[PDB]
Amino acid sequence: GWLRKELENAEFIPMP
Amino acid sequence: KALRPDMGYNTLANFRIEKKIGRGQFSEVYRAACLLDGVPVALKKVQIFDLMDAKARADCIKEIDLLKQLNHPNVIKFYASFIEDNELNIVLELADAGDLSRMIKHFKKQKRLIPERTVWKYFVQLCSALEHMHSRRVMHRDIKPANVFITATGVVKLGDLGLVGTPYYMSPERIHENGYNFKSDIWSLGCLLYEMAALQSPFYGDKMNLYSLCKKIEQCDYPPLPSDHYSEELRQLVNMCINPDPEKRPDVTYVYDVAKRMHACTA
Repeated sequence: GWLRKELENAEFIPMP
Repeated sequence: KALRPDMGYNTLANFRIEKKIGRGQFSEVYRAACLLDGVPVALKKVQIFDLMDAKARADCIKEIDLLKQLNHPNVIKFYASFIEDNELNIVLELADAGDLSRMIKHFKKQKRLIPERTVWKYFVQLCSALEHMHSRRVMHRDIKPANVFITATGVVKLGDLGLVGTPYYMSPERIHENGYNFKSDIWSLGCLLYEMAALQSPFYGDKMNLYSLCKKIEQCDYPPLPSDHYSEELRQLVNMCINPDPEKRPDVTYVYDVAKRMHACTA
């Protein structure tokens, strides 16, 4: 359950 | 074999081996159901007579004796440990809800970095678990994301079900065959912190091999983390942990005090 909440309640940071 | 409620968690007869979940050099971990209450548990069967000699067996039972005494909300709890069917059977707390390895690969697949706020939320718990072990004179001996379990409620649980064929995080003391010490767990902890922020091990390579690996460790050659996304406190802590000399690495209390302070202000 924790992973669905962690991805949704987290800032979208990109990778070069 | 029939049930015995008198014995409780201290007999195999009161458990139903559901599935295997881990395999080590001397043991095998299982998912089982405690027939008494219906609560599921992890069941570790260590082959102390068949796979080990007198010395290793003596050391093993001494290690379990100290481990069964540990009690921390962030450390997988030992319920029982008894000798039955020519093995040492340990009844452990079960954590099937996932881990940090799964979390990292998920963010990697979603091409996203783990926010620093999140990094500290799990990391502070991992330091808490390790501070407890070290304070009771106990080494983990294998800190890697797959051993850092996460319950559905978001709670961290430090456990152990673990051309290369070496540990997950190769250390200078392994290259020098010097042996594992409390400061060896600090190296692993610094590597894990880096891996949370980089989504890869500090010594990972697209085409990684033993020669290149040893060269990288000797020089402490890891790509630095993006300062735009990760603070100087996070980067300094990784830097003081990933140090060749075990004696120059900080103790867990220090790492733990930094994580408590960092978690407090990033949240």
